[PDB]
Amino acid sequence: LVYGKADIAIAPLTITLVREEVIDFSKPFMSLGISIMIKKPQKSKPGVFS
Amino acid sequence: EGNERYEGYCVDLAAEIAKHCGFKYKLTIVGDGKYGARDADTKIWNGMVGELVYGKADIAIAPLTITLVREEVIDFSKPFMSLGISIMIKKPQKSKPGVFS
Amino acid sequence: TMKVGGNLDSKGYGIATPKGSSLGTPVNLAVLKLSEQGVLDKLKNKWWYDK
Amino acid sequence: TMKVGGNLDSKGYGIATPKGSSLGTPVNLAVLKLSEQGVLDKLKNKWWYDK
Amino acid sequence: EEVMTHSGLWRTCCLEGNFKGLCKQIDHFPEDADYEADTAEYFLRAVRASSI
Ligand SMILES: *[C@@]1(Cl)=[C]C2=C([C]=C1S([N])(=O)=O)S(=O)(=O)[N][C]([C]1[C][C]3[C][C]1[C]=[C]3)[N]2
Ligand SMILES: NS(=O)(=O)c1cc2c(cc1Cl)N[C@H]([C@H]1C[C@H]3C=C[C@@H]1C3)NS2(=O)=O
Ligand SMILES: N[C@@H](CCC(=O)O)C(=O)O
Repeated sequence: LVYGKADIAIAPLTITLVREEVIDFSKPFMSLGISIMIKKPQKSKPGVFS
Repeated sequence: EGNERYEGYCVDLAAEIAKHCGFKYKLTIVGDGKYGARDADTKIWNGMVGELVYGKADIAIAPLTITLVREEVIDFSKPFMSLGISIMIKKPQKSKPGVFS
Repeated sequence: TMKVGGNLDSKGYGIATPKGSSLGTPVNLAVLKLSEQGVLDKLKNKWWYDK
Repeated sequence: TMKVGGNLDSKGYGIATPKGSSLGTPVNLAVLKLSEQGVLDKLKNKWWYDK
Repeated sequence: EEVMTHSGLWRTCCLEGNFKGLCKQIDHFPEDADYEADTAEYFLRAVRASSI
């Protein structure tokens, strides 16, 4: 964007201060937040003879 | 007087906006007590959008929702708090457990 | 009073100016410089959840 | 794999134009019309929940 | 406002109030958010509504 190679960005481009310095962001179209991902910790199943 | 008469989230955020931009600020109350829409016939914008169109204030700091028909006539910042339209009812009593509980 | 259900859409509040007011860009850069330091959530806590 | 906790903070995706582009106002008058007409929400649904 | 109530079946009365020896006839009544019509209540309520 900033060095003229592309006329517009439509992507998961996070609005930040350090980016609005050099490009103009529209009003956000989708909210989000940072979050942690891990392996699913064994959502278990009882036995028939539990 | 001044601004200390008013307390609230928008008063805190107005103080932060002032502290960043360096200007002083004076909190004032919209004269008609409305957020603002444009009339069907006279097309007059009422509310704070009216106040802004008629140059009453350089800035608006209130629960004013970013909306397209307002972006036609005024500019809004990035959202400082998000939301959605929702439903308010009077809650029922916590139910007593059923006779056959 | 009590909430039910989800929300019918999603929107937000924006600081508004008369069109072409010189404050528009430093206000936008302020709102970013605040949210990038958690100030907007800290203030939301102070007025919703700490009350 | 599974989530834990909530959000850590606020961030957002916006449509970004090079500074001063003539796209910058029609893009916003488009996005805000998509929000006020509910098109973004079925664009989210069609990818996160239908699929 | 409020009293030490002394409540019976077909009536309710009171003592040690701002006046004494005045008693109220018993009845039944809907409340806020209704929930008097709740069948598990309404069964009991329609029974309590009478000395049956
Ligand atoms: C936060 Cl912390 C920050 C922002 C929003 C919401 C929250 S929260 N988790 O509800 O308290 S917002 O309403 O989505 N508006 C955003 C803008 C800031 C910035 C531009 C937009 C997105 C980045 N901040
Ligand atoms: N449901 S969602 O996360 O995909 C989502 C979230 C948001 C949407 C639209 C959608 Cl579909 N629009 C709002 C913007 C629209 C206009 C009004 C507020 C901003 C400007 N931002 S938002 O509140 O962050
Ligand atoms: N969407 C992020 C990249 C992905 C991430 O950090 O989760 C950004 O615009 O920088």
